Amino acid sequence: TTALVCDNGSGLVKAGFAGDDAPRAVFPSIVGRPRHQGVMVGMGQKDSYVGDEAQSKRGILTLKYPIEHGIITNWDDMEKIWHHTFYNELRVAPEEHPTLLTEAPLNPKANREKMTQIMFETFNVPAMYVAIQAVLSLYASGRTTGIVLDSGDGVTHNVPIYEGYALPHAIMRLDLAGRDLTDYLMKILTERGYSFVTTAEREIVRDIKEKLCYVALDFENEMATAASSSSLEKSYELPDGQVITIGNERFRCPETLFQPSFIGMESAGIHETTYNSIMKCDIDIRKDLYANNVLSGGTTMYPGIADRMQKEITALAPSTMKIKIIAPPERKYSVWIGGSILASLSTFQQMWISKQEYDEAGPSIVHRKCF
Amino acid sequence: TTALVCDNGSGLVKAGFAGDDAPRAVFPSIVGRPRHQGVMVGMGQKDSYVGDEAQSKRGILTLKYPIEHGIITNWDDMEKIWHHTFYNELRVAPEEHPTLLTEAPLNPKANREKMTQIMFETFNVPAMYVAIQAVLSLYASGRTTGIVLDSGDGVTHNVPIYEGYALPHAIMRLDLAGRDLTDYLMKILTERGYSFVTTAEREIVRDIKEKLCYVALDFENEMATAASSSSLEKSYELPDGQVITIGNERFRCPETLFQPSFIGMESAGIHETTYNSIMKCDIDIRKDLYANNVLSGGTTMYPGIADRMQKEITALAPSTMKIKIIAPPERKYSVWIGGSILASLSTFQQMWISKQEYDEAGPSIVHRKCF
Amino acid sequence: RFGKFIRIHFGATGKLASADIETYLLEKSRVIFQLKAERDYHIFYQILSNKKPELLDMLLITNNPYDYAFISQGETTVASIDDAEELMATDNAFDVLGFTSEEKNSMYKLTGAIMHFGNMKFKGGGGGGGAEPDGTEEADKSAYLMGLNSADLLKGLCHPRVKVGNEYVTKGQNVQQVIYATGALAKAVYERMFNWMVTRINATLETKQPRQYFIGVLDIAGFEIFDFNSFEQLCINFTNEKLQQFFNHHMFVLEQEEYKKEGIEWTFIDFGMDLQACIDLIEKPMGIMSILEEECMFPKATDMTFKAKLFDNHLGKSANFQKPRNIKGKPEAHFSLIHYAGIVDYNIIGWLQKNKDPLNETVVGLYQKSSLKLLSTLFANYGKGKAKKGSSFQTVSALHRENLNKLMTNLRSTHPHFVRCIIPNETKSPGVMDNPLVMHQLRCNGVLEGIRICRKGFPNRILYGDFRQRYRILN
Ligand SMILES: Nc1ncnc2c1ncn2[C@@H]1O[C@H](COP(=O)(O)OP(=O)(O)O)[C@@H](O)[C@H]1O
Ligand SMILES: Nc1ncnc2c1ncn2[C@@H]1O[C@H](COP(=O)(O)OP(=O)(O)O)[C@@H](O)[C@H]1O
Ligand SMILES: [Mg+2]
Ligand SMILES: [Mg+2]
Repeated sequence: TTALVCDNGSGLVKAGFAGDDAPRAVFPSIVGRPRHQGVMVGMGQKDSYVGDEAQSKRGILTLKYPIEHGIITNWDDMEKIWHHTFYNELRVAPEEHPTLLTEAPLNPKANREKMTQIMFETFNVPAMYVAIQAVLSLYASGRTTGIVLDSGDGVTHNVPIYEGYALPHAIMRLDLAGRDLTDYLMKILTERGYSFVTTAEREIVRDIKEKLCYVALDFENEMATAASSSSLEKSYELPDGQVITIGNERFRCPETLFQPSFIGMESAGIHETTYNSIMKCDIDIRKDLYANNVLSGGTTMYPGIADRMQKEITALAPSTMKIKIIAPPERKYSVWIGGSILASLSTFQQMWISKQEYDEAGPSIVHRKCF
Repeated sequence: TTALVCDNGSGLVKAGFAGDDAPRAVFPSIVGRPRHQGVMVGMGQKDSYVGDEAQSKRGILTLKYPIEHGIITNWDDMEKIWHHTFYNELRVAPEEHPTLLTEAPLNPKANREKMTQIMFETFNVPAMYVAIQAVLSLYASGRTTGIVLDSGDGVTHNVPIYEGYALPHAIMRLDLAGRDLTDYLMKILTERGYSFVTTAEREIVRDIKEKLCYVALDFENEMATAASSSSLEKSYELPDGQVITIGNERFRCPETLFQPSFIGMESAGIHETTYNSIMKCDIDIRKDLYANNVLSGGTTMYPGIADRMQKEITALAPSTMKIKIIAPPERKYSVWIGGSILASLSTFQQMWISKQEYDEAGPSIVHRKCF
Repeated sequence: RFGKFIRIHFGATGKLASADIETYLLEKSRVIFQLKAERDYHIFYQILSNKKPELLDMLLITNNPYDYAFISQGETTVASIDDAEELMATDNAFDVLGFTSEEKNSMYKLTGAIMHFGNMKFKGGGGGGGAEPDGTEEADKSAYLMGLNSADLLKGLCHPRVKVGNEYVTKGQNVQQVIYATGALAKAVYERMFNWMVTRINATLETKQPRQYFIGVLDIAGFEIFDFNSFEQLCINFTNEKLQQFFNHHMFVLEQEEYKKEGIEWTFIDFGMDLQACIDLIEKPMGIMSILEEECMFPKATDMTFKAKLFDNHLGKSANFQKPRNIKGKPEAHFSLIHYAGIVDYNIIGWLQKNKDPLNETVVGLYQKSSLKLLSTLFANYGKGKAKKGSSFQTVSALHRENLNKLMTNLRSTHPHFVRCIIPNETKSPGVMDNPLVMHQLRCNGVLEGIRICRKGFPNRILYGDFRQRYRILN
């Protein structure tokens, strides 16, 4: 048989059969509802547009993400997402296919328990397993040590692993992610005279953020260059014309990662959190962790982010320690690749949670030692 | 049984059976009364001439229009019009034929309430329904999106529809219509030497407007050409002789639509109201509305109006959008065709307001979801 | 395909008088649309026979069937029957018939004209929505064939005229609408040709004897079943199901008559509604046929929307509509219905495009004005004020239903008798049998339904004399 590797994540569901090189179906994780009444009769509009279809009907729909920060807040919407993924994007019945799910560290136990219950009850999958989004990313990089920084759309976290032994006391989680960057970009774009309020145009602002924003190696020098010259301004074409030009805002949006105080958060920057995590571990493995930094998640796709992170960590770290940052081109899909690799392992076939086991011992099986 | 589609409109009542390709009966909505005494004894002239017959006796009657701008102002005259339509034109008993009626947007609720009360009580129609002009016009055009500009003899309104969903906050209405154009043509003909005052001559002026007026692509250039050249002058034959020649007055009457300031109206031209309505809607559907602009109504039948509208909108709209205007040859009867199509649908049979529902919920039942 | 019917009349003294022939339920979809592994009517293939070069050269017919569009879509040719001698025999039979050879030339040239409508092409206007023709050589030769004017025909196709109130106005047509109109015109002209041929044959066969009570003979297509059932198969199955329901009602009436004759009367429940439950899901409003008819009218209908509407309106709500089933890697299945012959699945794809039959009025008027015999076939086509049906509002499904009704209102007026023919084997070898073929024949013939209806009551009835002489030794 074959195993399904579903990665719910947040803002992007990617899924595909285990053993494939790349995920087969990737689409945004949104649920759209019509906010108008409809005058034409006989069309028979559906009451809920789910997945990529909602992206084509943004102008007559209100879009809601079922996942705020890793956790699921609207279970009906998530069930709709899962049903659409299983029956439309993949067109494969889950009755005879084990499933591998991924979630971030340090999440409420009720979330995992309810996910397992829904998957065993509604879809009746033969078996399922849950993994951390960081260990799979480490698998996908062909490594066995180092720290992994998984900066997704909902949550960011750092997980140090040495020789396959995780260190729970050094795992760090920060709620700043791509969604907050998009909100900040919407907020600061007002100073230039552009107003974005509707949820539909939040997607537009996300598109500008993806296409134009970049990370500055140095902040003050870039601010001075932008204030003096105008070579950094770039123009973007909106869906209805009226091209808009953005300058200094181009690199202010991604700086929030290193400067959380822009959005009011008291927590330290990404580099400082990584550095603190590095020293939170023992002293005999700090060199390898320094030399095996791993990045994953869409938010880490900004141009020039790797250089800035390396410079900051080198400034913080002792001079006599070599610092290297691994930034493969496929950061976004690294987690799914790692999950597919893990599912293809022969030794993993005994770690599945059988339906009979769940029925006998109840939903709390996942938390028990039969992880 | 079969459904009956009647369109009161304004200045022209058009009715027929559902499923037909064109209305069977089309005639002016005029009620005439004799203003003289009458000396011959025995002929027994009737006290009221209704419909097209009043045109034959136009010279001895005081023609009155029962409706000014969509709103009915003389209910007895409207009852006479409906009776003539049902009996002397279609020769059918409304006791066994559901009736579909057409009504313009943004009108007093008492209008619809009285219309339904008259239909249910006076004529005892088994069931009836009321629809909006814009939706029917879009139905007849074979489209599901776009902004439709319906300009009849009473009122000109723009309604944007996207994927069968209306945008009520973007619906625009303007009282400028064909009747105002005829009045302005009367006002502007007097400067040449021809005076038309009596209501009978209203029809002559309207016929001249229909037969000779046209829309100029450029106003200043055409005025300059007419100031020197005499190639724009055309002659018309009155019903008694003394042909009248008109020069620049032919293309100045329809300019009121784009230049309402001629007749003192504060609002802007139709070309500007359409653009404002488009910009009212959401940003994600503006391209489709631009590319699916629809025209309907008799007043939009002037030659060259489509090109002028396209030029104006292209000037207003961004240069990176393709502006396309759809002007089918049968603009005048588009609404009735749409009504016939709507009535011929099978799923529409459960949306009729049955007699029992009206009796139980009273005349107000019109304002429920059966809009 | 067509439902041939023959009424054999008799004289007053119970002697043979004369015969009458009628046709019903002729399928028009086969003319334009053909399945991949199936052919069209034998007429076109027979006409392309090379043994008569005079017709090919005087009709300017391309001898290559591949070039033409209507025929090349389906299977080009099979070794079914040698068309040469069959065509020769048909021509000889026509020659020995009552009418002359000019009429035969007329049918041949009209068939050739039907053949060339596929070469028409249209290009959307650069500055306008309306689409105008690009090539005209095919149009020119066709108009020459019918004796019409190419320019007038092109204007009519592009700009149909319609009467509104008391004045004529021109309507705009796009590429899709004009293509549908051309297809509808071809189908309608072919149907009228066939009807006129049937009437001529009936007139020739007619003799001057009085027409007293008649004996009907009805031949119809069976309950055909495929792994790729489509709209035509749906219509055939619906007609067969209606016929079976009639048979069930007749048998029930006979059973009640026998019961009242014998005084053994129980279980008065009629045996009709049980099968009529499926019928009510097809012809009645909100049925599959009505939903399809409405959907083809909607300007933006698509197959997915049609399937969604069917599922919303029938899954769980009806007792006969259910999900499809996938076996042995069947190519596709969208929905499955339960009939008297078992479970049958149909394919939605392609139904919407072929359901439309929008005729053009101005083209019919031009035909009536023609200088050829064609005007006779198109002689008539479309104080109380009854309302007719719009050209655009014309679908094949409705006509079928109407035809079936006008058949049932006639066949129900006579006492029916049933004859069943069963093929013993697929091969020509006598004696040998293929059990699955016999099972399929029995299932499609409704014999199982008869036995099931009989078993629920008391099918075994024996006289007291026989029962005594055979079973009295027991006690
Ligand atoms: N090249 C890029 N530039 C800027 N932002 C990006 C880029 N690629 C992805 N993103 C951001 O990453 C987010 C997607 O994160 P994702 O990896 O899907 O998280 P999860 O795995 O939790 O769904 C998007 O919201 C997007 O804004
Ligand atoms: N060919 C034409 N050119 C200019 N104006 C026309 C033409 N035909 C009709 N009209 C105008 O259109 C008006 C009729 O509008 P109509 O379609 O009846 O509106 P409604 O549908 O509200 O009744 C007439 O008053 C006439 O002045
Ligand atoms: Mg993620
Ligand atoms: Mg109107």
